[PDB]
Amino acid sequence: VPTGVFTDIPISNIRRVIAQRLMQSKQTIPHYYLSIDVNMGEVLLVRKELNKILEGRSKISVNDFIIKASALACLKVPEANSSWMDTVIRQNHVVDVSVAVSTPAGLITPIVFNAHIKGVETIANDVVSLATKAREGKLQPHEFQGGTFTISNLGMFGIKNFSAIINPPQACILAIGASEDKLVPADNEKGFDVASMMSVTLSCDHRVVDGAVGAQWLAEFRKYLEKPITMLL
Amino acid sequence: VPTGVFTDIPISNIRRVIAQRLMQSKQTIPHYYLSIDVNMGEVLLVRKELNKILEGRSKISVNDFIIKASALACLKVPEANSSWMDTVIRQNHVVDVSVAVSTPAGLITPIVFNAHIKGVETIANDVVSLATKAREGKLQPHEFQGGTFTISNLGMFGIKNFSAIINPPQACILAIGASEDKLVPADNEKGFDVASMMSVTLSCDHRVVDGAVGAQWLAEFRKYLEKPITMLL
Amino acid sequence: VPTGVFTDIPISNIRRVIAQRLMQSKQTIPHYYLSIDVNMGEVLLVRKELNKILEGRSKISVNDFIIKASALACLKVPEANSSWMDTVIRQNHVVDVSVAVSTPAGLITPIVFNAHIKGVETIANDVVSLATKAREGKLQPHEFQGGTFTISNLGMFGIKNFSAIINPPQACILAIGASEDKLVPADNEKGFDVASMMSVTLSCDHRVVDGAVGAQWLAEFRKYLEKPITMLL
Amino acid sequence: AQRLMQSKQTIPHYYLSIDVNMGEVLLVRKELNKILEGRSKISVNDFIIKASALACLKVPEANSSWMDTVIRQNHVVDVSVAVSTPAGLITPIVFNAHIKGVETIANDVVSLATKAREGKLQPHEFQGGTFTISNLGMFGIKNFSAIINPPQACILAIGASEDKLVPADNEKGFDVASMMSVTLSCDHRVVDGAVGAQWLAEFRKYLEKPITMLL
Repeated sequence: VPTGVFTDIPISNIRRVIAQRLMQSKQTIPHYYLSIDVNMGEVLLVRKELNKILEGRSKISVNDFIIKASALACLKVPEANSSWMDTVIRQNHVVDVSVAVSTPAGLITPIVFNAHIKGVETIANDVVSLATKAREGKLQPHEFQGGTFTISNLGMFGIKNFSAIINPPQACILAIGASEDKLVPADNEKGFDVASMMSVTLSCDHRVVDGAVGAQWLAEFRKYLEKPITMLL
Repeated sequence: VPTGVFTDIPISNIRRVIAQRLMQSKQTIPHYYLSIDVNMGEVLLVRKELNKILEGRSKISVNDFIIKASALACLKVPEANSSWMDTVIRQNHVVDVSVAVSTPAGLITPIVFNAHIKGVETIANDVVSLATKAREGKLQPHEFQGGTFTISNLGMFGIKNFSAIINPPQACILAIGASEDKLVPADNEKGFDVASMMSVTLSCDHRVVDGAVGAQWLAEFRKYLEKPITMLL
Repeated sequence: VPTGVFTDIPISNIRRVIAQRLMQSKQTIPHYYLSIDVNMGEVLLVRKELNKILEGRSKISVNDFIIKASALACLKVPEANSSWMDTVIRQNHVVDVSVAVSTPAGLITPIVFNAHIKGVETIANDVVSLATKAREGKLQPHEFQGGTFTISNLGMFGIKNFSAIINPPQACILAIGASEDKLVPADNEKGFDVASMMSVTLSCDHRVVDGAVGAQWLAEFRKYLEKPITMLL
Repeated sequence: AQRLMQSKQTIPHYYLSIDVNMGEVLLVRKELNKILEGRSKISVNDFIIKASALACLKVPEANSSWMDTVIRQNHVVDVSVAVSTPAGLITPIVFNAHIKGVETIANDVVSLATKAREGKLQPHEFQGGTFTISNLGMFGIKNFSAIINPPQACILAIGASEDKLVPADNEKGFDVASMMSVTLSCDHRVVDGAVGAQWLAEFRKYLEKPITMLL
C-alpha cells in the first residue's frame, strides 16, 4: 500500500474567527501597502543613552520609538488614524496603538492605551506589561480588540519587506523589518560607511485613507525618526 | 464626561462613485503590479536642451516623455493597451493617455487625445492645458472618462514605490516615483557616480494582460528611455 | 468614417478555465508575497563544476537547485507545503514540484514527481523531459494538475521582482527573477566586488501558511543556497 | 511630361537649400541599428522624412495643395519618396508616417521599395501624395533642381553629406562634420519664403536633436 500522507488538523476558534473576520476584511478592503526606511543609528545611540541611564530599572527597545512617532504622526494628521464605519467613517482622536507579538500560540494584538501621553518611563513597562500578561494568556481578548490600528515587526529574522494583515474597522497598520546597512554617498569621499535603514511598511484602505496623506504620515514620521527630539517641547 | 471624539463626514458623489466603481474593479480584477527604474540623466539633459530652446514659450516636464514612450510602447505592442469587455476584450488601437493630477479636491484623470502623434510643441501645452482647466474644475467628467489607461506620479514627495488604483475597463496603468541615485559599478574604477533611476510601476490584470508581455512593454519602454531619439524617424 | 479599431478575440478553454479557477482562487485566497535574494556565485561555480563533469550527457540549470532546496525545505518544515481543503487542510508529505514554463502557447505547469529523492543525474533530464513533451503539447493536463505547489522564473528578461498567480488548492508557490550584482561591504576594504543575488519571491495564503513559518522556509532555504552541500549526507 | 509641363507653366518653381550635421544622427543610426539589427536595417533618409512630417505638424502652412480658386491645406501628412530604379521615377507614398515609430517607417519604406521594384504597387498609391522627397546625393551631387507634381506645393531633394569646415573653440582641431544637403521647393502662389524657410529652420533644429520628436 502506498504513500500520500497528510494531516487533518482541528482548527481553534482563534484561527477560525480571525480567518472569518480577515476574509471579509480583504473582500471589503482593497489592501495596498507603502514601505520606506529610515536611519535609526542616531536613534540606536539614543537607545544606548536612554538605556545607559535607565538600565537601573527597565530596558528599552527601538520599536517603542516607532510607535511613539506613529501616535504623534496621527496627532498632527488625524486623517491617518481612522475607522471605516461603512455609511460614515470613524475618525479617532484617541490613539491606541496595538502591537503584533510573536508567540508560539499565535498572533497577539496587545493594545496600548494613549501611548502618546506616556513618557520614557511608561511605554516601556507597558509594552513589557502586555508582553508579560500576553505570554501567559492572562490578557483578555477585549484588550486585544477595539484598537484603532496595530503595528508588527517581523524583521527580527531579516525579512527585507513583506505584506501583513489588518483587521476591520482598522484603516491602517504598520509592519516593520530589520534595519540593514545601505550605501548613502557622502561628501566625505573615501568613507562610504553605510547606515542601517529600518524597513517601515504601512497599509491603507483607499476607501478610507488616500496615498498622499498616509505617505505624509511616513514623511513627517521619518522626519521624527531623524530627530526624535521633535517629540518633546 | 470623557473623550473618544471622531468625525462623521458626509461623502461626495465623487468619492462615493469612485469607490463603488473601484470596489467592483478590485473584486473583478486581480490587481498585480510590475515596477522598474531607468536612468533619466541623459533625458534630464534633454530636458535642459529642449527647454533651452523652448523656454521662449512653454516649459517641459519629464513625465511627458514617460507618457510618450508609453504610447509608442503600445503602438509596437498593442497587447499592452486593452480593455476588458467581459465576454470579449477591447483592444484599443487609438491611444489616449490619462494622467493622475494631484489637487486639493481629489484625484483627477485628464485624458490625453492621441498623444503619440503630438510633438514637443503640443503634448506640453496639452498637459498644462488639462491641468489649467482641471484646477478650475472646468473640465467635464466625460473628458476624465473613457480613457484607455492612465498614469500617476506620486514620487514628487520621494516615495520609493507603491500600489495604485486602476479603473475599469482599463487593463493597465502606470505609477511613477522619484528618481533616486543608485550605485551602478563602472569600468572607470574610482568613479562610482550614481545615476538617478526614476521608479516606474505598472499594473496589469491577468485576465487581460500577461506578465511576459507587459514586462516587455517596460523592456522596450525603458529601451526608449535610454535613447528617446528612438521615437523620431 | 473614423477610427477606434480593436479586436474581439475568441478565448480558448485553456485561458477561460484558468481564469475561472484563478478568479475564485483570488476571492478565496488573500494572496500575499514574500521576496528575498541569495548569492548563487558559489552555486554558479558549482554549475560550471557539475557541468564540467556532466557535459558528457546533459546540461544543468540553476533553477533545478532552487527547486531542490524548495523540496528539502518542505521536508524539514512540512508546514510550508500544504493544500487548503476548506473544512480541513491538506498537508502533503509527498513533494511534487510544479514548474512554470514559458511557451508561445501559454502557461504550462509541468509537475515533478518526488524530486527530493532524485540526484544530479535525474532532475535535470526530468525538467528537460517535461519541457520536451510540454513544448509538443504531448504532456496530458493531469500531469499539469494536482501539483502541491509550483515555481516560476520570469527573471530571464531582467524583472527585479513581481507578483505571480497560484492555483487552488496550492498554498504557496515561488517566483524567481534574475540575479543582479549588488553591493555587499567587505572587510577587504578596496574590493567591493558585488555578487549576484537571485531574486526569490514566494507566495502564501494566510488562511493556511503564516508569515514567520514560510519566512523560515526562505531562511533555511537560503541557508541551503549558501552551501548546497547541506543536501547531501 | 504632360503633367509636369503644365506644372511648370502654372507653378513658378523656386528652391531653398541648406545643410545640417547628421554625425550625431549617424551615431544614432549605429545605435538604433545596434539594437535593431535583429530584424531590419535603418537608413538616414527616414529621419529626414520624420522631421519633415512633424515640421508640417508644427507649421501646417508648409504642407498644402493648390486647388486654384481655393487652396488645399492638408492636416493628414503622407510623405512620398522618390525611388531610383532602372524603369524610371517612382513615388511610393507613405501613409501617416508621423505616427509611426522606429519599428514601422523602416519596414514601410523597405516595403514600398519591395513592391515598387517588382512594379506591384498600383499607380494610385503613387498618386495623391501631399508632397514627396528625393535623394540623388548618393552619387555625390552637391545640390540640384528637382521636379514637383501638382497639386503638391513643396517637395524636398537631398544630396550627400560632405564634411565642411566649422571653426571651433578647440583651436587645433578643425575636424569637419558632414552636412547633408537638403533642398526644398515651393510655389510662391502657395508657400511663401519666410515660412517654408522656417520649416527648414525648426526642421534642422530637429536634425540637431532628433530626440525633439519623442515626448
